Amino acid sequence: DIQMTQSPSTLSASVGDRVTITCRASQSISNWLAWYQQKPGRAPKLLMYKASSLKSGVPSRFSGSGSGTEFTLTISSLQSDDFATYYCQQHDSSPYTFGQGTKLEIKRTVAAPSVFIFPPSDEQLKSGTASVVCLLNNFYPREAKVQWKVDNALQSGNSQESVTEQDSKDSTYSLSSTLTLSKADYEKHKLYACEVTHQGLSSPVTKSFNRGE
Amino acid sequence: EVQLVQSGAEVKKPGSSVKVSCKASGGTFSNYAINWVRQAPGQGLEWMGGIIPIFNIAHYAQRFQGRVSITADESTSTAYMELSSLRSEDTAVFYCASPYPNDYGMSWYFDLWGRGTLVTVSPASTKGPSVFPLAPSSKSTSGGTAALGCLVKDYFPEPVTVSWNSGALTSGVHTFPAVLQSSGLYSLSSVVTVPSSSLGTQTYICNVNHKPSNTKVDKKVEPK
Ligand SMILES: OC[C@H]1O[C@@](CO)(O[C@H]2O[C@H](CO)[C@@H](O)[C@H](O)[C@H]2O)[C@@H](O)[C@@H]1O
Ligand SMILES: OC[C@H]1O[C@@](CO)(O[C@H]2O[C@H](CO)[C@@H](O)[C@H](O)[C@H]2O)[C@@H](O)[C@@H]1O
Ligand SMILES: OC[C@H]1O[C@@](CO)(O[C@H]2O[C@H](CO)[C@@H](O)[C@H](O)[C@H]2O)[C@@H](O)[C@@H]1O
Ligand SMILES: OC[C@H]1O[C@@](CO)(O[C@H]2O[C@H](CO)[C@@H](O)[C@H](O)[C@H]2O)[C@@H](O)[C@@H]1O
Repeated sequence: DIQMTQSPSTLSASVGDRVTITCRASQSISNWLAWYQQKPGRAPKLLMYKASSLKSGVPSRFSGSGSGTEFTLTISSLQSDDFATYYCQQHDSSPYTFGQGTKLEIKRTVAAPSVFIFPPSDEQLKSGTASVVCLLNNFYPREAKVQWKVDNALQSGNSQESVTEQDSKDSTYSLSSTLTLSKADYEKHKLYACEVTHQGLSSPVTKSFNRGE
Repeated sequence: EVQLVQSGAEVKKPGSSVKVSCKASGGTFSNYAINWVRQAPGQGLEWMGGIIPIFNIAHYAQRFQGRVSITADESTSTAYMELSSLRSEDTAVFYCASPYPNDYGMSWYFDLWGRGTLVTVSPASTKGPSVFPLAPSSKSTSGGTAALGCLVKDYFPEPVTVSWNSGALTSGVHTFPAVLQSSGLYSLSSVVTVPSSSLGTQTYICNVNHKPSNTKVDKKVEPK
């Protein structure tokens, strides 16, 4: 099949900026490349086809270039409506393949996350399960690492995290990580902690509590 | 009047099959190339296959061959995508898309897109959530700011709404995207940061509504 490679995976910019996204094909596809824009929870929208043919209705600031194996999508003067994820797709032959997308976000200064840890409530313990929650609030960039530790021992496989979309007011992100343990395991250890690693922190920040205070 | 109309969202048990429809009653049906593009939560777009109506010429992606059948019905100007032997990994939004219908070449990029059909694969059935407090405390008080919240656990299916103090508190509130747990039940948390000086004088309540199960819960969150 034809493998499509998009870069960068994430692009940070500001209104007014001129930005460029690239897409490479593992083999020549002539001018048979299309570009789509997609916003959270919405269906993709066609912007460009045949490499440089602008879809009727799409703003002039969007322009495409390329042929063969190298293509680019350019936005001459980024507007707020342009922050979204973009995908390229070769329409040369089946199977039709897509690049893995480029998320165009709003750039702001690096902000360390404010970290908070929440022990499971006594009420939930009656259900036989315990949920320990770690909140990373209002940070930037989005990349962050949360590590759970029980009695100084690293956890693995028993946690899931969720992240909000970039805040429309402060351009930050927030993330919640939840460690799930049986009531038995929970009442077997004392120290519960979530260690957070982020660009804005010179060293990992650890928030914790001892079961039963 | 040229649009792709998709069937509504669905909830499916593992092992079952689902058949999503996409109606394109505008223009000539044979000039469409009804393709199906899947998008799993947090993943990119994935082509599944497509078909040219009337001519009934189909093309399939290797990964779905054997499990998917794409068809078209001229009488109703509707195309279908049937995915069988559903698994948890199959959970995703399925889009139908097609080049704009020419009127009498046909390139396979997608002018038109259906709004998408979400198919959720879970062994679970409808169920209201349990709401537990995420209480403020020492390790929950960064300087003069405190964080508190509600853990809306084990409900099905989506969606669930959350408000604070019946909508009187919206500032600093973050309600995270739900996560499908290993159990096939959803879970999500809603947090809010407030002045730590207000914990002894202000009441904090999260209002959770789960229409699917007609469940309503108001949980007052207080420091432990
Ligand atoms: O169908 C596999 C094929 O699809 C591509 C995109 O054209 O990747 C898609 O499918 C993967 C499997 O579900 C997802 O991980 C990915 O996000 C999605 O774009 C090709 O890379 C792959 O060969
Ligand atoms: O189009 C029929 C032709 O397609 C193949 C795969 O190349 O099977 C596909 O079509 C069937 C009929 O809709 C589906 O049952 C099957 O899952 C799908 O891959 C060939 O086997 C068949 O001759
Ligand atoms: O994709 C539907 C389309 O495929 C054809 C062959 O090109 O028939 C295949 O699909 C049917 C639907 O599942 C099967 O009954 C048949 O055995 C299989 O070859 C067309 O006839 C049909 O319109
Ligand atoms: O879009 C290029 C790609 O489309 C195919 C059909 O899948 O041919 C169509 O597009 C061409 C370019 O616009 C036309 O010349 C042709 O008539 C039309 O069917 C592929 O052959 C080609 O790689």
